[PDB]
Amino acid sequence: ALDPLSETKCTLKSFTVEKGIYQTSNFRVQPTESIVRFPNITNLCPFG
Amino acid sequence: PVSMTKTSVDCTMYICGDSTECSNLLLQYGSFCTQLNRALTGIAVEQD
Ligand SMILES: *[C@@H]1O[C@H](CO[C@@H]2O[C@@H](C)[C@@H](O)[C@@H](O)[C@@H]2O)[C@@H](O[C@@H]2O[C@H](CO)[C@@H](O[C@@H]3O[C@H](CO)[C@@H](O)[C@H](O)[C@@H]3O)[C@H](O)[C@H]2NC(C)=O)[C@H](O)[C@H]1NC(C)=O
Ligand SMILES: *[C@@H]1O[C@H](CO)[C@@H](O)[C@H](O)[C@H]1NC(C)=O
Repeated sequence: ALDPLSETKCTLKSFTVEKGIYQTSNFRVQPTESIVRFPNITNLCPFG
Repeated sequence: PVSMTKTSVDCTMYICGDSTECSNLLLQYGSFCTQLNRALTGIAVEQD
């Protein structure tokens, strides 16, 4: 995880990487906030 | 026909979505995901 070059090296299981383009991992946008949306009802259920 | 569409499927995201528990369970099967990604990449290069 140090840098893309080291990620490429560690994906190929080798300390030397030849000329070319290598698929290493995937970029993904992490979420920022948690949103909960429940109905406006408040009357408790008659479980008792 | 000369070539077909070059497709690539992320094995981890397809099998497990964005769940870390599923990824940890997926690691129990070895390197299946690596083999599948490798084969698809080889097909993609062969099209060019
Ligand atoms: C079974 O019944 C008990 C007792 O309830 C009492 O008698 C019943 C037949 C009804 O007439 C009830 O209206 C009456 O209270 C239930 O216990 C009661 O539960 C309510 C709801 O949580 C309690 O109310 C709360 O009390 C706390 C502390 O006093 C305060 O934050 C508020 O007053 C809040 O509303 C109430 O105190 C409690 N009553 C007794 C006597 O403890 C019980 O819930 C029910 N069983 C089940 C499964 O729900
Ligand atoms: C919740 O209740 C009604 C719908 O039942 C809605 O119009 C109202 O704005 C809501 N109130 C709050 C405080 O969000």
